[PDB]
Amino acid sequence: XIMPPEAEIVPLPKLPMGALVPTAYGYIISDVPGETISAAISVAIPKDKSLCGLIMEYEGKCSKKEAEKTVREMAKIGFEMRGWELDRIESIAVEHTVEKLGCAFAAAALWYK
Amino acid sequence: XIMPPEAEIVPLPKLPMGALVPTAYGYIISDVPGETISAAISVAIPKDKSLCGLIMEYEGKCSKKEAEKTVREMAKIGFEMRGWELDRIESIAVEHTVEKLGCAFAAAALWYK
Amino acid sequence: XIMPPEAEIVPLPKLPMGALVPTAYGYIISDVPGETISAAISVAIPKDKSLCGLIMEYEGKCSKKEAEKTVREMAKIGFEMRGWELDRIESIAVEHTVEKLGCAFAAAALWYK
Amino acid sequence: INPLHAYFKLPNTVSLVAGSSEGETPLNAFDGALLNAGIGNVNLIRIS
Amino acid sequence: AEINPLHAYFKLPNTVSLVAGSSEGETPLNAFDGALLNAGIGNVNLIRIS
Amino acid sequence: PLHAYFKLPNTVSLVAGSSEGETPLNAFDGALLNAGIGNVNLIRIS
Ligand SMILES: N=C(N)NCCCCN
Ligand SMILES: N=C(N)NCCCCN
Ligand SMILES: N=C(N)NCCCCN
Repeated sequence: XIMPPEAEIVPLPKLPMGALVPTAYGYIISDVPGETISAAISVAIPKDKSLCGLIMEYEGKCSKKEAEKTVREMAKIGFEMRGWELDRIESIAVEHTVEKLGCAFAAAALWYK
Repeated sequence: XIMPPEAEIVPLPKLPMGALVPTAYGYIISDVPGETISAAISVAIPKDKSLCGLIMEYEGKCSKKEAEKTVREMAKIGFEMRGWELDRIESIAVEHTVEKLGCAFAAAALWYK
Repeated sequence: XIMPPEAEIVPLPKLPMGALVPTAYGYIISDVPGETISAAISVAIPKDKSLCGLIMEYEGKCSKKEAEKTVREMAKIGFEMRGWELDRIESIAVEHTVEKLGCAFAAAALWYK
Repeated sequence: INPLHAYFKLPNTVSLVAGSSEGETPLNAFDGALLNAGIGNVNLIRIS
Repeated sequence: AEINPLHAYFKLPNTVSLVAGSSEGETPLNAFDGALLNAGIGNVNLIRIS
Repeated sequence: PLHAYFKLPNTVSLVAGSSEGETPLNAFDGALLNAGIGNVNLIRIS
């Protein structure tokens, strides 16, 4: 997940080493050579600013585009369940092709400005 | 889990959206139509008020009744291992019959007066 | 995980009951009679104190010695990946021979002094 | 004396909630259960 | 003095302690609970870090 | 401020990364590093 009301999506700040950062994340690890794995994160933003944003996570043995498409739909669904007016959805995705043992990771880090 | 000493079990407060709430919980997800899943949460409160309360969680493919019975006993056992006198055990449970894909969830949320 | 820069390794202090303790841990549970289960934790300390330490955990169906060896190699690898000078590695491990249902647990608890 | 900086100290209340829900994906069902429980709009920090 | 590390984000831990324990139990959670006690950290709320 | 005021997070940052590793944990650590958040303690939210 949940983006607090009036929080802003900004590029990753300079975080003190060892800081305890509340983070919503999705990850997947595979030891199968040649297997493509992906992780994605989406943040649904409300039209009503007094409401909170919704953060969804996704991971699976698929492509980056499929993962991003899936995670954005999940965020959409979250807003429909709440009956809230959706402003837009921000997202990020990554895919990895396992050489021997690999991990794909996507996250939404919450911090303080 | 652990309810801090002198903390009180109260109805859910009006929580600020997006708050980082320390929560002990149990959940179960099932995609088997017709299957009954349940989740329960219990808190054993000590007679000696200088001691802490013990929070236990349970989830499974059983009824609300069985889930609540199981979690209340788990809390009691926790006290038995510690050698602490029991005041009472408070708990709640929930059951859900899957239609397509469902989730049963129970939690103990820690917050402030 | 990450041991904050300049943090000191100390024997576990007296913690207030119900305290919210940031902890890195590994645990494994087994209900197979006679099966030996182990959990281990390691903390790689940098030579340059302005850098942070790396906490690694491991659990498995093996001996206490193999668990500790594995967890110590993992911390070493984390420092090699960063290209940082490693001062030393502190570690702890525990093993449990299941009777009916047992749990092995190892942790690195971050606290204040 | 009225305590200040209470939120920076240890929590002093516990609330038991529970809920269930259907969902199009496991995460959406989980989100729905939280909503049905009354805590769908806060960040849960799992304590053990 | 009490402190909620999730709220006091500006105050980082400056200490680290290694503990370990094991235990038998009637349920998986009870066994886990017993291992924490055997470890000496059984009556606190562990916030798992990753 | 001379008196610390309690506040909820007010920034959200989206990062992503991937990595190869000798073990699952080392691969995960590598992905965090590749994502630019490998040297902080992540408190997973749910
Ligand atoms: N007592 C503990 N700290 N842990 C055991 C119970 C964890 C899930 N409520
Ligand atoms: N609404 C919540 N706080 N959680 C449910 C969704 C969690 C997505 N990481
Ligand atoms: N770099 C991190 N924050 N984590 C990677 C290692 C995680 C061990 N619990």
